[PDB]
Amino acid sequence: VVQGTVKPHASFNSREDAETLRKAMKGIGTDEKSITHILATRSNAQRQQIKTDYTTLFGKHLEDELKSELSGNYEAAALALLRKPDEFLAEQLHAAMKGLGTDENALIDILCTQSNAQIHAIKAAFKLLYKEDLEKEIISETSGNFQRLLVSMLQGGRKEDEPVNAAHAAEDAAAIYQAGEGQIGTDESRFNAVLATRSYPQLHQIFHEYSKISNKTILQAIENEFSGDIKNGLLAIVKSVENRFAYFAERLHHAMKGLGTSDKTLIRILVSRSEIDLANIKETFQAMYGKSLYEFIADDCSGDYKDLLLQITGH
Amino acid sequence: VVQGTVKPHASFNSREDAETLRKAMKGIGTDEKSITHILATRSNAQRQQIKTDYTTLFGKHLEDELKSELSGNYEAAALALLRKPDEFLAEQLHAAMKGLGTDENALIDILCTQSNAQIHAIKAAFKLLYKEDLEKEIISETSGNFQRLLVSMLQGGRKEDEPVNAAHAAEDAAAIYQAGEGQIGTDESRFNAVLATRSYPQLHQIFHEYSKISNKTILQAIENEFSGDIKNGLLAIVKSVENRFAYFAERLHHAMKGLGTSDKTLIRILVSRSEIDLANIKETFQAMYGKSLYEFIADDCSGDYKDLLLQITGH
Amino acid sequence: VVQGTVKPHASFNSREDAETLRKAMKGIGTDEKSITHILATRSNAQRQQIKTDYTTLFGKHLEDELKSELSGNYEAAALALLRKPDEFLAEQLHAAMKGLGTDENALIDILCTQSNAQIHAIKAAFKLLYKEDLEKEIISETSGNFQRLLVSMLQGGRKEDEPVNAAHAAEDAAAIYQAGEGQIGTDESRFNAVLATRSYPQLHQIFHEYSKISNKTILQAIENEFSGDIKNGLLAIVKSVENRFAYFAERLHHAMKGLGTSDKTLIRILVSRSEIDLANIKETFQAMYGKSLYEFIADDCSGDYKDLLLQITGH
Amino acid sequence: VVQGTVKPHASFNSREDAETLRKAMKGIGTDEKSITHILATRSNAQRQQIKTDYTTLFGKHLEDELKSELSGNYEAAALALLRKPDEFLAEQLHAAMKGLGTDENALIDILCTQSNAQIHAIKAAFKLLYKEDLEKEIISETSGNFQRLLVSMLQGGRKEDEPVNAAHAAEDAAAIYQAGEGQIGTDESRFNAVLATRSYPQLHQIFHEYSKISNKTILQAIENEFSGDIKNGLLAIVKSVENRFAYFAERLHHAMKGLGTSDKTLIRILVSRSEIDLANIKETFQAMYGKSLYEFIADDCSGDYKDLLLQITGH
Amino acid sequence: VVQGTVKPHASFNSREDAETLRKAMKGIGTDEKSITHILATRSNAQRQQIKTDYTTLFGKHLEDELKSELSGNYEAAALALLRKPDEFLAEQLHAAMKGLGTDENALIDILCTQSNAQIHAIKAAFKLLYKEDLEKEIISETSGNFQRLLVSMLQGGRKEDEPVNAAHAAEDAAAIYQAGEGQIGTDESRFNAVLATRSYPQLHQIFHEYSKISNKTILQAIENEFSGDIKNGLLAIVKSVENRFAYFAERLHHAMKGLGTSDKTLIRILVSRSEIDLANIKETFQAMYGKSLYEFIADDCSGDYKDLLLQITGH
Amino acid sequence: VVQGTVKPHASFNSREDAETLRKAMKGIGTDEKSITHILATRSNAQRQQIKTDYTTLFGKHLEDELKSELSGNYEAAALALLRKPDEFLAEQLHAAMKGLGTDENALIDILCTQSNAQIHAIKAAFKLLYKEDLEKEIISETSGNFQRLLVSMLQGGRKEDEPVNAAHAAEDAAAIYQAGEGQIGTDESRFNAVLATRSYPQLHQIFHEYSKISNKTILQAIENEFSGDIKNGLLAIVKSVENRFAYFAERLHHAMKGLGTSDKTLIRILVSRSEIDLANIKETFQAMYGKSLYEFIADDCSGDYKDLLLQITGH
Ligand SMILES: [Ca+2]
Ligand SMILES: [Ca+2]
Ligand SMILES: [Ca+2]
Ligand SMILES: [Ca+2]
Ligand SMILES: [Ca+2]
Ligand SMILES: [Ca+2]
Ligand SMILES: [Ca+2]
Ligand SMILES: [Ca+2]
Ligand SMILES: [Ca+2]
Ligand SMILES: [Ca+2]
Ligand SMILES: [Ca+2]
Ligand SMILES: [Ca+2]
Ligand SMILES: [Ca+2]
Ligand SMILES: [Ca+2]
Ligand SMILES: [Ca+2]
Ligand SMILES: [Ca+2]
Ligand SMILES: [Ca+2]
Ligand SMILES: [Ca+2]
Ligand SMILES: [Ca+2]
Ligand SMILES: [Ca+2]
Ligand SMILES: [Ca+2]
Ligand SMILES: [Ca+2]
Ligand SMILES: [Ca+2]
Ligand SMILES: [Ca+2]
Repeated sequence: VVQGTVKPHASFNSREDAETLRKAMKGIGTDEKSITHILATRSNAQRQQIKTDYTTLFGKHLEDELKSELSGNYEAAALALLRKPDEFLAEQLHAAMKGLGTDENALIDILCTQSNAQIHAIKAAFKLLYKEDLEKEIISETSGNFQRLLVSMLQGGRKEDEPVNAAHAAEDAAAIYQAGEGQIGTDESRFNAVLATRSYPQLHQIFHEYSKISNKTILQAIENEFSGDIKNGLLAIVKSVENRFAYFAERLHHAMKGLGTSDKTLIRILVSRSEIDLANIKETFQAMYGKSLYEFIADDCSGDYKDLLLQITGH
Repeated sequence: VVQGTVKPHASFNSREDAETLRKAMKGIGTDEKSITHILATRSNAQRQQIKTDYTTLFGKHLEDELKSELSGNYEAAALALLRKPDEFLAEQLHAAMKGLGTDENALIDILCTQSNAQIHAIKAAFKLLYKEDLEKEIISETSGNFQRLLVSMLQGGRKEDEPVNAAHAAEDAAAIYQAGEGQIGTDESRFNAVLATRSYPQLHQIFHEYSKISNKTILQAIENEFSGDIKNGLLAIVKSVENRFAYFAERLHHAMKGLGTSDKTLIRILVSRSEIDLANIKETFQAMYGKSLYEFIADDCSGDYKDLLLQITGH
Repeated sequence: VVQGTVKPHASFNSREDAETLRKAMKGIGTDEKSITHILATRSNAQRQQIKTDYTTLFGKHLEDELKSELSGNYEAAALALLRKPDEFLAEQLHAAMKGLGTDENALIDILCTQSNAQIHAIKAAFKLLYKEDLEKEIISETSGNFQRLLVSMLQGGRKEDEPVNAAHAAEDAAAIYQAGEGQIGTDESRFNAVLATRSYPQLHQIFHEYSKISNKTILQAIENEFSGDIKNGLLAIVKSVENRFAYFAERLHHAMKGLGTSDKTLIRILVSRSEIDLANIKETFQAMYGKSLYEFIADDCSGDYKDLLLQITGH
Repeated sequence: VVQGTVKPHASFNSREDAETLRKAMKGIGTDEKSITHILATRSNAQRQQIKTDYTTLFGKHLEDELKSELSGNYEAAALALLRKPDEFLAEQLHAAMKGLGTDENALIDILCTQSNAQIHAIKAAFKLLYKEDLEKEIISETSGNFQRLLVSMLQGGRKEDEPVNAAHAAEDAAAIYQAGEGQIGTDESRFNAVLATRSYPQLHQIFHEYSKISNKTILQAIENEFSGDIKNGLLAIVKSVENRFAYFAERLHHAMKGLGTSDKTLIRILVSRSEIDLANIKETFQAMYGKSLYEFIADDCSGDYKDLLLQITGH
Repeated sequence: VVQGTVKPHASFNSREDAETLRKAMKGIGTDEKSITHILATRSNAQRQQIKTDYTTLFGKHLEDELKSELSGNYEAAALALLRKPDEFLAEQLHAAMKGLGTDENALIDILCTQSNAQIHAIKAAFKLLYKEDLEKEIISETSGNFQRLLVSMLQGGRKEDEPVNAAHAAEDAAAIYQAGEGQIGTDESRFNAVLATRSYPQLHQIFHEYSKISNKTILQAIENEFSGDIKNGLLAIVKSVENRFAYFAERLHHAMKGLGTSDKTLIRILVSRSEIDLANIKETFQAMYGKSLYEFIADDCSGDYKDLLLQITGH
Repeated sequence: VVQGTVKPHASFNSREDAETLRKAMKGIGTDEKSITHILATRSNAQRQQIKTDYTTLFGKHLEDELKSELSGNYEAAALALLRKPDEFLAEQLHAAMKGLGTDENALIDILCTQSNAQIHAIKAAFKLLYKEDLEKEIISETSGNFQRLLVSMLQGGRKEDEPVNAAHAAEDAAAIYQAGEGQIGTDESRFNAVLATRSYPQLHQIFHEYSKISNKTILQAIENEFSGDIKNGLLAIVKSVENRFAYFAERLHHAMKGLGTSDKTLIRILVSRSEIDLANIKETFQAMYGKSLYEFIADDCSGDYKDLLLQITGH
């Protein structure tokens, strides 16, 4: 079964939890252990009900309160947990795009791994938060082959109900072959077109047909025929169709690798997947990497930052 | 029974009414007695149907036609009567905030005396008429304890289905006591939090428990522990819980007291409550004040302004 | 039966059609015969499915690809066929109003010949496309009696469910008579008022009553009492009530008259009536004018423009 | 000499005056006598320097502080006195137009009595404050002959350097005569045209030429040929050309007449002419009305409101 | 000498002219002969003074009055002549871009034949009229090589003070040769780079160096190496450097060729060059075409449209 | 002397540098060594000249070209170097406030260390880039004492021309003493008010008077009477007045401390002070820290990022 690590607190009362957070912040200092405990043990919908009771009881929004009480990564991870899911991704896209430079990788994690219905919700929430239109913003901040793949992803046009038909999986696998390996350059239109429109079941069957004609896997073929941003965008889709839990277990491992941490990725994957398949992502992490995801966080992170994260994650 | 003073015209024809109003304004002069009569004897829903036939028969809006034929308080009262009810309060709020100064008292009349579903409607009609967000605009034009009470009010978060439970009514009455009378200062958070979230039946029970532990009523305690705008904000909620008809009979009485009139209060309350509980507000007014509301208006107001008001109100 | 000239392609595949249009523009040149054929033999809803698949396969919009491959009227007509129908009218309006001058005649064709629900959709699509409000925009770009008829039109307030009542048809016929013929001036309010509010069935009955009291038809009386823009605005309503097909067969004939063509009218009527009643407009054209519609276009137009138009029209 | 009643404080220090206001609001209560004293004995440019130092010393704007400490008419007058002069009128216009109704009379006081240069500054300050265009807003909120008079005033196109030429003063006086008195109706275009473009010296000479061809004055001729808003509009210009001080002495007298006060007018004229010609408006008031301006305000107004107003006006 | 065909009316009075136009439109009908006369015999700056007096005398804008009195091409030409010159061109770009399709040719006439300082003004007038940014809009409505040449044009970065240096003219001519003729493809960056940055004196020198190394002129080389929009974009710059008057005499000739007229071009070139170099364009027309520009218009055009146009042009 | 580490390239040609950057990116790969070289050895105004020529030569902006060729921290440091100086800071503010959380420290680095003139430019560049108002944005994203210190900073109201007057330096040092050390609480208004308004020379004199009355330095008293955000806000002003170069040397040292780097601080301070006083900040770094700033970067950083940063810094 695919499930996340956060489950709704049983015998929840938003009034009482709003009043416990007010008490945790009252006076000088803050009781972070209380804040961490409430946020990390209520589901996102319960956190949204705590938030309406806090503003009705107190006249101030819980968000504004935390930004004055908290700092740095604990503030960011806490604040992430109160964002309605769709909005959080909508906001993470914004951050990737409108800074100095681009988090190319944040855009791939969010647009390339998504269903049609999720793309339609991330597009809506961005419009609502930012008044601008995301495809118009993606087209302003990206160019070339990469831009084109993210414009495809924003349409929500995959033929998700297309059935596995092996004669066609074979026609497409051959088509991709001629585009890549079968010629000197690469016709990128054919990579983008097939990986953007075919259902995920039908894409699986293509990948298998491709290994019977070629002596490289489709991953190897993209890895050789493509460079940079579009190479990582197209491999994200291949990894999503083959095994989504491994894609994120990978992206998480890389956040924690070497010196320091890429907390931005860490907060983003842990928080977004927490109520969808963070349980599965954890078993795939362990199997691929030796250590547990818990152990990994426990070593790379510190303070309350580390605690909040380790209570979302669980052992 | 709680009822207003304006009941829908039986055998109403908006085409014929639209035609009458054009005839009452044609030429030099205006036939005010005819405008007064159609506007005051039609319910607001009928006046909205008159409004659509006027613009489709004559290609100009009835409002624009009135602003030319009328002046001063008769124009203001006549135009008040044509506004959709939600829009009229959203518009009164705009006028209280975005002038020279603040009509602190219009903002309390509209936000502190409302149910969750009416707050939600006044908020939406505002965003529609003004493109801005009311909670954002109240936060720009107010400060401190009063701003927080109006931010609580705009959430629509009262637990209106909360049942009378005496043990709790008793625990909150005790908590309000310590926050006020039982200490030198005043913890205002406690006052704001209890009056803003409990249901009105549970609040009634609290006020009763408070008098058994204090020798003062909750109104006296507020009157003493608080000043200015928040003192008035908080007593509007207590007065709405105990007797809403008396709150408004009071506010009307003060509009008409002394020299001149506060027509802005007078038009706003008469017109908003005309199809809700103006009958009951009229009986409480006489009971509290000696004179009838009819008689009060007849003395303080003049011309056609006086007649339009006296026809909405009735004897 | 009333029916247009374009019927949905049976065994339609949007993925394959998108692919064929990419193949038709690939390289230097364009294969216009291929574009003409896909556009002219798919219904507008099928063209919208081809659009979503083109953008998901290729990551560029079919519109942007045609603007670069095509030019002049073939670009205009091809692009007109791809617009969602409501949008295409909201766009036409924009073009009439906001240039050097006014295409007075576009505004009448679109606003004066429409049902309540169609007026409400054109109004919506305009607000969506252009963020401004259409009635605010028609009031900025028109004045006087004309402005007033087009504001009436924009209210969607015709009493479409008004039943044929001869006694009343007779009272209004007589009212229009006094306003016009029965007096030196013209009371325009009465011509506007009756033509804007009465159902089309009840209007038919009035035109009949009018010929029994007058020796002139309502057309001749409008033709004489009125000038210019409003004279053409009021005759568009009468012609729509008596015979809509003839209104357009007329408009079309005039587009193709003399030296050159008014392609802007030609593309607009052909394309908006193609799936509603272009077949009926074509019979009425022949009947009124001797030659066929097909024959007329075939003579006044050229290139691929002419072929596209001839395929949408049929023989 | 023409001069106002408010002169710059000699040995002014904005830092000290900012600190004195902070001390007058500190704590419970407010020391209104101290706020009245600084605001009323500092010229408007000194008040703006007090405003910058308050916000740099305490990090809150002075305005926000006074809205919390003050109420009603004292809040409104104290806040009027802190507005930059051009912004105060741009705001007074906004208030006259976008409420329930129109203060027809505020609009004429501001737009009909002004020079080209002032109109151009009220226009600019409005667009700044409100992002909208004043002419576009006057055209939305007014109709007909009055709207045209107000659009004329907003152009800033009076030929102010036009010299007195009696042959033409005579030609125009005659033209005005034929437009009005010399015919049954009124050609308003001629009244509008000559009163809006000719210089004020040349206009004076015209009024004189008129009385030699008519037995009525131009005032009487306007008074009879015109009604309502445009009659008051055109009389404002005539009284501004003949005697501007008397125009305001009149409007002030009427603000204070009868029961109550029209404080809105009262604050508006006293505060806007305080540094221009409130000295002269005061002599003309006494001379026309018997009592002093000071004496009038002292009877019609109360509290601290009356004190502020009595310090701006002087004896 | 380079000069236009409209010269400022000597003994011009804007008040008297504004009055003459009101008289021309008063009543039923319009006196087009009078409007044609004032418009065509006043310079553009005088027309802007007539425009302010008309609005200050009558309270309505001249433009709005002409849209109600006029129709079709006379309305368009008479309104073109009242537009401030910069605005006219910003408005023409808007009309080329934001309709159904693109007038690719309007964009090249305006952007590819301009100085740095004129581009800078057309950019400014667009942002002013439209609130949007012209480069942003040109990037939305165009793609590819063409887009890139128009984004170059909009920078205003031509090195206008660069001096004729034959060694470099020779070096660039050589560079263009290799880009084009000297290879199978075309490196377009090299054509775009040299024709967009070098001064017009230097460019002339290059064209001359080019003919000594090639056997084709740079025109023939562009004509062969390029296609469509970019081919005409690049040839507009070469024809502006060699002879601007011939570029427009050609554009004008094609507006009038065949059946009908392209009035849109005809009004646009005649009105924009009328005070710059229409007299030169007229001598080049005759020289190149046989007939006079006057005689051409006289045959292709009609009504008052034809007259207005023949007055602007002269014999 | 106070000077930065980047000096204008002598014999600079923007056309040739723009061509060099095109060649460095052409094809697959990028020649980062060339890009680093031009960006790091041209002053910012020279970089703006390169930018205009790149877009006029190639029709695409240099920023868009780098985002596609670069990645990570080299992208951000390269793009940082191309921003107009005022825009860069206005962009840094935006990134500090509008993400998940607040970079409290970037806001103090920027707003608390600036002159009046600099604050006024950051305010303008923000409004321009972001259409919003910075003060309004700081007031949205910050609360309490901190917000008030940053609102004071945004006023540009420091009396920079205030002269050192020992009697007053002593009066204020004693006021700060009673506000802090001389009482249990802290009156923060007094710390805010003296630090925000007095000139930097007068402030130095105050700090000296304070140590004669107290036994602790003003830094120790702030360190003890204050907490968090406002403690760091007030200490940045005290460090700015005493020694600006040490404030930054301190901030840089902390960016590079421990595991990882805070690149965002590193790029921000290196880039902003490069042409102002990076030479002095480097001497103060060595003196305070043992190692050179060069040596520090060279250890904490890698790749091309490290090279770019080491070339802007110098040895
Ligand atoms: Ca705390
Ligand atoms: Ca914080
Ligand atoms: Ca290959
Ligand atoms: Ca690590
Ligand atoms: Ca009337
Ligand atoms: Ca009115
Ligand atoms: Ca107490
Ligand atoms: Ca009274
Ligand atoms: Ca092609
Ligand atoms: Ca095209
Ligand atoms: Ca008649
Ligand atoms: Ca024809
Ligand atoms: Ca106080
Ligand atoms: Ca107040
Ligand atoms: Ca008369
Ligand atoms: Ca009075
Ligand atoms: Ca006319
Ligand atoms: Ca027209
Ligand atoms: Ca070639
Ligand atoms: Ca022709
Ligand atoms: Ca490259
Ligand atoms: Ca990148
Ligand atoms: Ca202390
Ligand atoms: Ca480090």
